Amino acid sequence: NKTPVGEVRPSQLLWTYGPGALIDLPSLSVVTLGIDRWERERCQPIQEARLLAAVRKVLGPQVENLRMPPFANIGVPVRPFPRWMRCVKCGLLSPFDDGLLEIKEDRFRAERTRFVHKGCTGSKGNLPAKDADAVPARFLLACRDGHLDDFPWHYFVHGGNSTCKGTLRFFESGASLQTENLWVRCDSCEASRSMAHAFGKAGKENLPACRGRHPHLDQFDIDCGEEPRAVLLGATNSWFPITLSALAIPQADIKGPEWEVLTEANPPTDYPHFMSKKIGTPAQFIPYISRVLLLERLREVNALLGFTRVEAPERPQMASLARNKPEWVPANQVHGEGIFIQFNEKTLVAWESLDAVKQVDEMLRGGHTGWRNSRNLDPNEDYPGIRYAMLHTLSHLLIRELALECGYNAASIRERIYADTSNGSPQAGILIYTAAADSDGTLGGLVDLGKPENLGRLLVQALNRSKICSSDPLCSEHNPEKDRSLHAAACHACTLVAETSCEQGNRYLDRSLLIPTLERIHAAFFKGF
Amino acid sequence: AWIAIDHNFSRAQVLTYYTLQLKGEHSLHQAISDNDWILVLDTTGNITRVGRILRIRSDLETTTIFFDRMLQVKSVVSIGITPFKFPPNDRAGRIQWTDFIETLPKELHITIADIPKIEDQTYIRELLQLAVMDDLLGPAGGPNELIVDMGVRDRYLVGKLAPREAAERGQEFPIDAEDIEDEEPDLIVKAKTAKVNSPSVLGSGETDTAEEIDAASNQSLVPSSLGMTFCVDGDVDRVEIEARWGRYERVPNDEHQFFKSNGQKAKVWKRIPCGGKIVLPLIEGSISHNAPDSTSPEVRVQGSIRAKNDNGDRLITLFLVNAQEEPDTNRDTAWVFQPELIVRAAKDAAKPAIFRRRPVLDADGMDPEREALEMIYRDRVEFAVGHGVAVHAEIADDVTLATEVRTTVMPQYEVQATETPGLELSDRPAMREMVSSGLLDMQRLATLDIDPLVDALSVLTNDYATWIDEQNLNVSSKAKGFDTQAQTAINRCQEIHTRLQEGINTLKSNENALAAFRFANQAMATQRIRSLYALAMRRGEDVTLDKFDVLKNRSWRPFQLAFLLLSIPSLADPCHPDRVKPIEAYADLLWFPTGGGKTEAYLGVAAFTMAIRRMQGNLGGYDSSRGLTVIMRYTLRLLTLQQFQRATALICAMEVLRREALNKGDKSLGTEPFTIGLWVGNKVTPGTTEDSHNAIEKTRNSPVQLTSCPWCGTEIVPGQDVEVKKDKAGGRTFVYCGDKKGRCEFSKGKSSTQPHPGIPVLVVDEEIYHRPPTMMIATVDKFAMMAWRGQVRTLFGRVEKECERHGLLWPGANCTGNHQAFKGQPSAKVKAIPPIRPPDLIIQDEFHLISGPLGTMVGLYETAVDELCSWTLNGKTVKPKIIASTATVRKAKEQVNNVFMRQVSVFPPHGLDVEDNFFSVQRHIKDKFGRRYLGVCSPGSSRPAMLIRVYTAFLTAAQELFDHFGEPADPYMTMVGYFNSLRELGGMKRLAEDDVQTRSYRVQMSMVERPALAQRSVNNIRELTSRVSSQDIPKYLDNLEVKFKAEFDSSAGKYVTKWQEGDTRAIDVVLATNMLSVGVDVNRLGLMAVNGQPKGTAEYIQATSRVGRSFPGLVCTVLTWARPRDLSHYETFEHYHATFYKHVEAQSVTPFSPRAMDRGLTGSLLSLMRLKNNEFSPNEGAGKLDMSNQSELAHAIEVLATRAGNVAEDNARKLLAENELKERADEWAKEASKGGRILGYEKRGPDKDKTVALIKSPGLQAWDNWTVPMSMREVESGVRLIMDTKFIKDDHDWKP
Ligand SMILES: Nc1ncnc2c1ncn2[C@@H]1O[C@H](COP(=O)(O)OP(=O)(O)O)[C@@H](O)[C@H]1O
Repeated sequence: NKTPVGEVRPSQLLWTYGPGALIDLPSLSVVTLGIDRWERERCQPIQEARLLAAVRKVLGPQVENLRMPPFANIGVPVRPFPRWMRCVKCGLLSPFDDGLLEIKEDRFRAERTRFVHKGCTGSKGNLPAKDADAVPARFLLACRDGHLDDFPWHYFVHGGNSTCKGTLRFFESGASLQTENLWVRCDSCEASRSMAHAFGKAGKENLPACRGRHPHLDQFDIDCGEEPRAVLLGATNSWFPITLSALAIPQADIKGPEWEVLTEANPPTDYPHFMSKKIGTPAQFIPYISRVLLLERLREVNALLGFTRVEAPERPQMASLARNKPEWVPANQVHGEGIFIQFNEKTLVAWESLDAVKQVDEMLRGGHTGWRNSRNLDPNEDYPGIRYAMLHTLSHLLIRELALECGYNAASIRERIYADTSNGSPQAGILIYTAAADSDGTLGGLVDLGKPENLGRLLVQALNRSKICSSDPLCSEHNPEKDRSLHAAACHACTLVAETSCEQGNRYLDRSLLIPTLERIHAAFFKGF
Repeated sequence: AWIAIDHNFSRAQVLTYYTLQLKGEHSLHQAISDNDWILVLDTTGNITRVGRILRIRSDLETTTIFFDRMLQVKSVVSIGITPFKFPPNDRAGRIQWTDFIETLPKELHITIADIPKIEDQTYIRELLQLAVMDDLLGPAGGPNELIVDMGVRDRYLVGKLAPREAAERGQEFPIDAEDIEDEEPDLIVKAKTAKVNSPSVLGSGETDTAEEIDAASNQSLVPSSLGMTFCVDGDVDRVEIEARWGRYERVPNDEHQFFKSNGQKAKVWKRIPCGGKIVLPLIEGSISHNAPDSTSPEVRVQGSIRAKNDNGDRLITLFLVNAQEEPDTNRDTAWVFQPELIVRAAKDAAKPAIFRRRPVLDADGMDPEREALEMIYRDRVEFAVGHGVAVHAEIADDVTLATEVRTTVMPQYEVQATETPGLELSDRPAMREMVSSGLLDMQRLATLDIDPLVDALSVLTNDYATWIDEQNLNVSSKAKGFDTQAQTAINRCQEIHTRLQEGINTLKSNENALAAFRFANQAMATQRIRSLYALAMRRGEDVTLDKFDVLKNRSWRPFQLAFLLLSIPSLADPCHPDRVKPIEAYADLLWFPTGGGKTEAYLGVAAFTMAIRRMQGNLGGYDSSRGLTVIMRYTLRLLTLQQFQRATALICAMEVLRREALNKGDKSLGTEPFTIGLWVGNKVTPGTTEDSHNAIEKTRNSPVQLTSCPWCGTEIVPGQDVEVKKDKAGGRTFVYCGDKKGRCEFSKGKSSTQPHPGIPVLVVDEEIYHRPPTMMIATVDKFAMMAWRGQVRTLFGRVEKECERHGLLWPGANCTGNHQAFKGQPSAKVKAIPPIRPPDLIIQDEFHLISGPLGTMVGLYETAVDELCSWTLNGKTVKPKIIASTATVRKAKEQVNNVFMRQVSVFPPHGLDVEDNFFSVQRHIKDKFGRRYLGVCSPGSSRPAMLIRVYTAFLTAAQELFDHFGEPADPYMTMVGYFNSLRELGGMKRLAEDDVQTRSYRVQMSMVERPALAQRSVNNIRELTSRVSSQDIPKYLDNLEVKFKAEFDSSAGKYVTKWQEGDTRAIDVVLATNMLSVGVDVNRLGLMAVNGQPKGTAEYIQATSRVGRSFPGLVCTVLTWARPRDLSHYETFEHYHATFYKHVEAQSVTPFSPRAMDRGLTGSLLSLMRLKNNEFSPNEGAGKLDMSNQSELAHAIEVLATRAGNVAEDNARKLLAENELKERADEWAKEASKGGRILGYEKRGPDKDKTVALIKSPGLQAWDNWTVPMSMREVESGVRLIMDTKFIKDDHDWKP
């Protein structure tokens, strides 16, 4: 009753795919099921207590262990979605479970499995009967609170409710130059409409209310008061993960003992997976940087707890993984290497009390208040600070320059910032490590660039590039108090990285805090460059 | 029927031959259209040219006319006898038809149908470029065009600026809902079907996979401004700025008469030009906003000006912004189309050249190689950089000053062609003497006496010394600021001359060397002749052997012979200093532009090495008449299989001469023959003789790696040309030629009595481990098998015993060397034999890919390969010779020292210029054509939309060029599409056969006007990738050489194709991944469309250089705005394409880090432990580590620690390596003394019920000390997906 389809690397089950995500395969598309229908007896545990005690606080004391992905029919279970398809030859639109579509397979070469329209005879129906290939339809319906469901084709095409029971087609522009237009036509009523009327301001007047379908649980809620939104197949704004990661340090916030250990006078080197060296400090950067520390052996474990649909997360908007309170969560671990940069305390405290810094801080706090009002949340909590924006911007620029100079892949590199200032133990420093176990610069390639002959050149080129952006007069004039954004003077063409690398989600970033820009001068932290 | 007057305005010579340029706007010249004759005069009144018009283009001041047929008058003809009127006031004038028609035979001796057609192909590449530029960028219908039945925003793809209100809110879909609300539905809809497809695709399939990535959206973006950055000299006061753009406006209904299908009126727009000039004072501070055109005052220009610098120049930034407001109806009237900015000097200045170099952007660090690169490229100067657009500069007489700068939306640049000197009339006289008298002839150089040999070889070194002598006059004269580099450049050329003379001297004082030289020249000439005959026969043509034996085919090229003379003294004596000491052992590195013969350069060294080894004798107590000599190792899997065919021909020719020599009683070459084997993974080739039998058994109801015979070209049928001898313990597989008459030397009629009958190859692994071949061609990843299998030591010559019936023996094998009489064969007994000499030469190709983790993993396992290939001679220790070859050199010194632990010697050296080093000449565009590039960047659209539009434009413009000119358009009728990954090729494959054919068929079926495109039918699509089966690959490569067929029809007045019954069809679109493994110099392909910037520069130069070798080339890179690397390359387009080698990305090779010692150390330790001794060779040797055997463990540990210390150059690394090795050795020592079990390496054999394994494989558990890899690269095994198919009913219903 089951059949193989394909394979994926075990890294992507906690960052791109996972229990709830659309998977665009070469021949079809599926959605991963939840975890109480997984084979528990074939998952190898991972021993890590300092993260288990963090997951148990959030999800309750019943959580048991962290378990690796399951590894001649053993694998991750999926199910076809969306459940409507299209025919290549006759251009027909019909759900999979009317009975008019059939499934072909070949077991030794499972990547060639597809659906077929049995007995296709042409659009008019005047050719010898054969079999043609069936492809999915590429629009869905997303709800902010966590629901995804099929697009309502019949209601959309008939302009509301109707009694008709005909069939449907797709039509195109018929010109050689228009490329994106689509049309849906009824064979009996001759009702015709276009797909443009589902996006924009016209979407509110034309689409119906949410139904409340969690596809991976096979379960319906009663009603949903939120408004719906239409999304494409395979777009990046359809699944976001919730993650919690830790570093394997020698032996109740996560990041407390990490800062305590990494900035000791003599960082220990007797544990097998933690080994550090104290090489150097560059020439131009004496007053700012106090310590630069290399890590030759590093280890990081992860976990996965939930997901959200339309907007990145900031707990009533999060959706669970199982039917009840779960009993284990997926996990992962990677052995790698990293670079740790520490900054000078007195230089920072001197820079915190200037004037233009205070004006920029007031602007950002006004923007934060504007953002948190529009989503019904407490507007006086969880503000990071002004130090965070500066350090975080510098980190994003450094990662971009590591990719540009050395030819690396962008997703291979991960950041981690330390800027808490609440309990009287001030922090300042960034970390950069390696994402994958088979990535670029894996075998000692990143630690090569931690020597003072290369890091200064990388820093100088990183800072001198960001003086004028490629979308420049409108980028520096951007004011976040006007329209409730969390960024100011930080666009796609100068500051943002891929969603795998980022720790926060492109929130709280500004580049005029670092160098003189086209509109502000006196807010810079690095002077004379 | 017009008369015009020439005035010689245009500049490029090719354009001035085929065009006429008139003054004024086209509004005066509306009486001139296509298919018209115009008769061109000069100023005095003399008839020169008669032509026919193809196309007309226009601008704000000038109109350009392109011809298609033209005749050039050779004599001098006067206008006085002509009855016509002189041109009225230097404009166009009308000709009476009858007098023109009558005068054409009378006073020009021609008719209409006798006009010759245009033959040049540079003209054709220009016309195609103009066509695609007009259709993608615009304006297409002139500056005062009319657009019908569609919106102006979607007509064009590139170069448009949005109003500021739209840019802040962004997009979610390409079409806005409120802009499409017409009264009627879209009446021109058609069913979304693969209609009239007939794909004719071969649809081959296999299993393969690649990597993946992601990025942000290219849909939600549109820019509203563009700028630049330029640096200007001091002591000036003001400049001139010109900006121009275009605006569109809607024509009300009563003003036009363009009707739809159903009788209603259609939408018509109209275009109006815009722009003006300003003058700006140079005062520090931000520029005030200014508006050039008063009628649209809400579009600006701005920027900032900075203070003076340390040298005396200024930084200035300029922009151009759209700040208009978005209306409610006709939203497109606030958009700006086709912008451009020009900055020049004031009208009244004394000196124009005021633009200088950008500041150097120093970073307080120097690298001598970097300064050398800046010395070489001192006439390519980068003046400006663009912000959201590309830039361009006009260079004055001084090559460090510029007069004008501007901006380009789609930029172009043409690259000069590298050639080898000797054929042109302006080269050095000695090269022309060598070519004219034939001193490079390979047949001549094998028969000369020694003194004419020295006479002939001396000319090259004499002229090289002379060239270095005139290179030294210009140390401080022409290379100002670079004295140190100008001296270090000449030092290495002097060393090169010294080594050339040393090679000739070694050749003079020896006889074995002269014999080997003659042998190598003879073999190379014969193989070079015969390969072309084999290729001609395999394609089914009718040729004879004496056609190909001419002087053109059997000659050298100077850098190849020079490399040969360099390479001699290190191979002709094992006691040379390059092979006896661990310091100053120069490892040669050869790099050259791709296309020159590096492969035939480095095959001659292998031939010379092979011949010389058998003439020396058993030095040092080692056998020397058999065994492996040359190892030749590669990185990928497909290029190895392509190069094996090339190596077989040389082996065949050497076998022919060895067989012919023995018939005269000359036994210098020995008795054993020359054989060549593969050594690749078990997926491609069988392991044992049982599997070789099984494959042939399954065939009649894979060791056949060859398709045709190398020596004769007859087809090889796998059914009847394979014999597998019976095997009680081992067999021998033979492959025969397919000749039926019996005239090939490798057929069954002739070669049956030889010790190795038939084609002399080896494919099966156990067959190689018994009778080792002379030559080996392997892949890198096979070398990880040393720590697993202990029988590999036969390949290095570590043997003791031998059986007469089977071959060489290793411990723990089947045969022990004793037999009884059986099948009548006499009984035999084992014998003992002195050891064999380890190999002499290592060759590495594509050495630039040895970097990163692959380079580190190669470097750590190379400790064993260098150790095992060593021996003793009079107390000294002899080590092998290493040769590598690259395409781009960058930080080669540290790479070679980390990988091979040698010095370096790059040949040929630099010189003082990039254009005129001794062995290469970078020619000039005025005398030989180049390779043009073109670039396209566009936001808003998706990647499929851009790909579809570009493909359609090229395909339909090529057809229009075909319809008028004929067969010269053949290079540009088949389109190559190069990709970077398998997933994206799979995505484009679906769109190729569905959408492009439909959009290309209906290209002229609407009311929108497209001037250059034409009607084309697409039928054929292929694909070259690793998923194509190996039997089918040469059929696809041999299909690419058929041309499109043409025939002239006088009814239509054009050319048309027609394919007869049973004939092959030419291919239309071809798609190719990384493996663009073109077999030969295929003369047809001349148009490539790169899809995305590759991750490396070497890959970009390798891939794009295949097209355009015999006919002019044209590449178009398609870049996406959403990726950082693409945008960074777009803004700096014209400087990256003039200084390729300056921009090569970085590399690193670092073994002996902790993360690489956690992988490779155990594998290297066990490899050196096993393949060097006898007690640890068998599978049961793991328990042998007693308290009496530990002295060999110390030897291996000392070797590894010594290499770690010598390469890392730090004692901390040596201490770390010593500690790790000590821990592993102690861990091994504890497992031996645990009695009650039998210890081995693997669980294998009938004793496995009590066998306990020692080492592991990468599997479920995490990595450990005892995990030993099986390749140089591993990904952990994935997880597989399990579908569920069922039915679920949906009772719930929708509601508002
Ligand atoms: N001596 C020669 N005379 C004429 N053509 C040659 C000669 N040597 C090589 N060639 C041509 O050059 C090609 C060799 O290319 P190849 O050596 O494979 O380039 P590389 O190995 O440098 O990438 C051959 O196909 C041959 O046609």
